[PDB]
Amino acid sequence: KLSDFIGNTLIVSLTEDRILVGSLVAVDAQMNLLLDHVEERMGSSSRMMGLVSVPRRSVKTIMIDKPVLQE
Amino acid sequence: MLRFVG
Amino acid sequence: MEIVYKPLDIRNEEQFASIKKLIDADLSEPYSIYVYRYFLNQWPELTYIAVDNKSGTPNIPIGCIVCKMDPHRNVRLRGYIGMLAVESTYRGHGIAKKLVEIAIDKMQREHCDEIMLETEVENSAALNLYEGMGFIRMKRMFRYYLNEGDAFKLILPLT
Amino acid sequence: PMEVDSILGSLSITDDFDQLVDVTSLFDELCSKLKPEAIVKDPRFDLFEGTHSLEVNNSKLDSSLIELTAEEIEFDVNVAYDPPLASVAAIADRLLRCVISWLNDYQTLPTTVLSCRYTESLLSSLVKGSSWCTGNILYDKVLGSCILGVCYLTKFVQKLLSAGIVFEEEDLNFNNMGFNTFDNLPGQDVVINSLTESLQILEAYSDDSLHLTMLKHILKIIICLVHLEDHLTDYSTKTSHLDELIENANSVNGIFPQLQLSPPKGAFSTYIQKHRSNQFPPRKITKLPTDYSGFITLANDVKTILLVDKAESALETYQFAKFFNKLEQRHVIARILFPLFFIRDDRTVLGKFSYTQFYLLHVKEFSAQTPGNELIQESSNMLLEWYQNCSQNTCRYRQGFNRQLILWDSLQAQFESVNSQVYCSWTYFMKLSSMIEFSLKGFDLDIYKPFEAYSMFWYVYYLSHHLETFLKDSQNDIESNINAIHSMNKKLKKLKAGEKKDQLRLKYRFAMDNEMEQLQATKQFLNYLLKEINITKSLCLIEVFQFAILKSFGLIDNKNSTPSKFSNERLIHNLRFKPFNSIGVPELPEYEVFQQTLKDFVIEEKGAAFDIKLERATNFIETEVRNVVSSIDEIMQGIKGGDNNGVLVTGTRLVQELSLEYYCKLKHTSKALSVNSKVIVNTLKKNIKNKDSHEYKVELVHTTEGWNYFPIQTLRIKQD
Ligand SMILES: CC(C)(COP(=O)(O)OP(=O)(O)OC[C@H]1O[C@@H](n2cnc3c(N)ncnc32)[C@H](O)[C@@H]1OP(=O)(O)O)[C@@H](O)C(=O)NCCC(=O)NCCS
Ligand SMILES: [Cl-]
Ligand SMILES: [Cl-]
Ligand SMILES: [Cl-]
Ligand SMILES: [Cl-]
Ligand SMILES: [Cl-]
Ligand SMILES: [Cl-]
Repeated sequence: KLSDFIGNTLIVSLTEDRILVGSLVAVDAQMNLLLDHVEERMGSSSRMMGLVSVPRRSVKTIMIDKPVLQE
Repeated sequence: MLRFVG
Repeated sequence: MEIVYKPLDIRNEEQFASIKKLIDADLSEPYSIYVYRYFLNQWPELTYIAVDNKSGTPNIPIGCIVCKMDPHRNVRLRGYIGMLAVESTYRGHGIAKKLVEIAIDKMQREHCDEIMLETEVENSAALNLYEGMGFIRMKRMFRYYLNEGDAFKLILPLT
Repeated sequence: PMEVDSILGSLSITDDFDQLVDVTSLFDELCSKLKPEAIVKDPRFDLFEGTHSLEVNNSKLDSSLIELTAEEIEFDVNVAYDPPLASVAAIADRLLRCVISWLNDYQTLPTTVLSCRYTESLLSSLVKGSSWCTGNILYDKVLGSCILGVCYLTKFVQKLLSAGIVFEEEDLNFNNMGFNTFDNLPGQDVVINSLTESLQILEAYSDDSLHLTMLKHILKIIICLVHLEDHLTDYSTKTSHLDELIENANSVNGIFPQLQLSPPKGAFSTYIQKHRSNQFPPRKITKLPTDYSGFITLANDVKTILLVDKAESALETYQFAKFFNKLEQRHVIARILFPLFFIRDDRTVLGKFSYTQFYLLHVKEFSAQTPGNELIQESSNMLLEWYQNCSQNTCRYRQGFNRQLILWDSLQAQFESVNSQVYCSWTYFMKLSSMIEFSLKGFDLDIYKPFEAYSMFWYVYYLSHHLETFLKDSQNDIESNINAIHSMNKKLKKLKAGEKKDQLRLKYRFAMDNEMEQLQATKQFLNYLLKEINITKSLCLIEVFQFAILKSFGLIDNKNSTPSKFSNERLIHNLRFKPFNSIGVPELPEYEVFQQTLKDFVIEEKGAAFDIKLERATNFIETEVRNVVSSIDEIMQGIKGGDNNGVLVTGTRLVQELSLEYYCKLKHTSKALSVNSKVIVNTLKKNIKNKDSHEYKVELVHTTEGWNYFPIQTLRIKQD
């Protein structure tokens, strides 16, 4: 379910070039995501941001590593 | 007003 | 102007979005969705909105107040007012005062022993509202807010 | 993206993940099904932690969305921007003024010291193991040493905040943005030799413009700033480099008007908040100070801290902690340094006494009685915490007492059960003095509203009476022991040589050598305490009388005048005096005693009978102010004279200027109370006569050059 996804690393693609790598902490009914240990990657650059919440309108793609998905 | 804290 | 006071409807998306946009512009401390999500989803009975029935969009709330309650220490229930905001075009009409009355009345019916909030010492408008209702200052916090202003901790004792 | 690196980087953004699957479609389907109020999260996880979260595409909460000018976006640290002398001097100037903004103005570290691209470049090389080479000596050597010297000062500040002396991100912000230089940062001598080498280059340098002269002082200022760690590592009490810092900062302040400085654009920017790991919302850069007056404030504040080393008695350290941070809030560096300089690593106070011996000196000098106990061990810890609370900011200073009042009370009661009269007495003095100080400090913080002035001023007057009673009894016992020794002297002149006289002369000489000096000193110290506490008692009674006059005319009340629907006046009153509820001696007067005492003060009469009682109350205020002024003048005299004149002992040798300044402001406030009392009377009498009467309100106004523990209850028209 949506429950098992909690605590598992996910990849979130925003509208711009930057991509957020973090662990899903929580999800609400409007699919707003709360991610901890967020790593932001802008092309070649990468940086940490901690606990971040992303609104639904900011999410362009939600990717998960297929092994971790099947795990 | 609640204050934001890291 | 025909101001109507009603509790927050948790399923309504527009009420949620209007509250957040209202609070974000008027309040200086920034809040994410999960700040509002912590208050509204756990204490949906402790948030009230003020709408204008004769307005161009009656559904949109021009004022709101966001509260919570938890046991303080072990033996007392402490109500807490997190956010309060009124549209600039609707200020000076007693709307905020009514929102604070209905919320404190709600928290009192829920057997709160005290009400607590933090406000800027430079925010004379808010101080007059609460202190006029019985709130007193119990603490001054040095540069409590992001704008580097000091804060007063206001407490209203109910029991 | 147009940049080639961003194109090449996007190819390998997710290379560490072998296979990624689009679950955007699956998430939408499940979230639509879920109820609007439901939240999917680990049940053990608390939703309160989500309130500390940043939010993407939120201008207030997103660091990435920060907007940067073209000059700020690149700014390679290796380019030597023209003109080199003017830019290096302007870069080095802004960096120093960024440090003042960080420490003196309590600004954040990322928007001040870390805002400089050079400091980021240097620290990144230190994290690995100068950092930039530009081909120009001014940027490479003269500027490289300036950045190294400032980064060394920040590390020294981290060593201070590591002690937990002051509260983090309130008195001082240290957001290092994950930086850890470990042991890679060079030593003090290496940093100093680098700055010294750069100064020698400038002397040889050909350009003689004013920028060179200012750059020399900037190198000299950093040198004297690096010497700040000498007061902690070696407990240095020498003002040599603190005076050079003042002379160097004085020379630069007269240089700012003659020349205009503008660093290369993009040198100081919010770049670091955008491309470095940052778990905090973006922050603008606050306007930096225009001069170097901060270093003079810092250097003067540290000079004051080192003076506590010169103390020879417990009372001298006691008054130092009572005056060094009372008039205004000291520099955060100096405030941290005092407990670390006072309570040293070797578990000794100033390197002279152990923690228990330092406690015993206070009891001895207060009781005038010669003394591994667990109660003594605990009281000693309590006394050191009391000293450390004095160096907190003006708000935390009051909050520290809120914790002490119940431990002093418990400790005193523990001394009472074992019937230890001397220690119970001294603890009672610290407990009661703190209650008065805690209460009166609320006026300085505008904690109490004008309707609460009577409750607090009369309660302090209630407390001051009990403290004067206690001190007077202590002084009578002290004088009683002195008269006993004086009696042996008279008994010796009427005696003849014999065995019985030899016993008395031996008894008398013992008391004179081991007891009389302390008895006189403690007595004279208690004489000052009695004058100090009657000034408090009088001022409180003046405030109560002023309040009573105001309520007599119907302008104020000891309860909230605005109608409320959720609380009553008794509940509000019990909440105000909640901190004093558990203290047994002196017991908190009941809510009924507060009400009855005020009704006794209020003039219930009208007409000519009112005029007589009103004149009686105003006559007291005017006469008592003059009595207070005379007591302050006598104290100020003893302060100027010293503790060897034979009447007053104040222990203010280390804080002489501050103490006279304090009582001077206390004298200013006293005269203001008398002047205000006359204005209130001439206004209200005329207002009553006029059938059209202004609607007045009372505000607690602070005297600009007075002591705000006793604000002026001032009338003001409401209007609109
Ligand atoms: C404070 C705020 C909500 C006021 O909204 P409002 O509807 O105009 O307030 P009200 O009309 O209900 O005023 C009721 C009482 O509050 C006080 N009050 C409101 N505005 C005031 C002002 N400029 N000055 C002094 N007191 C004021 C008055 O005592 C008033 O009593 P009165 O009616 O007898 O004169 C609005 O200005 C605002 O959004 N401020 C920024 C957010 C904020 O203040 N948050 C407080 C921390 S939770
Ligand atoms: Cl309602
Ligand atoms: Cl003492
Ligand atoms: Cl003494
Ligand atoms: Cl003992
Ligand atoms: Cl004290
Ligand atoms: Cl009341």
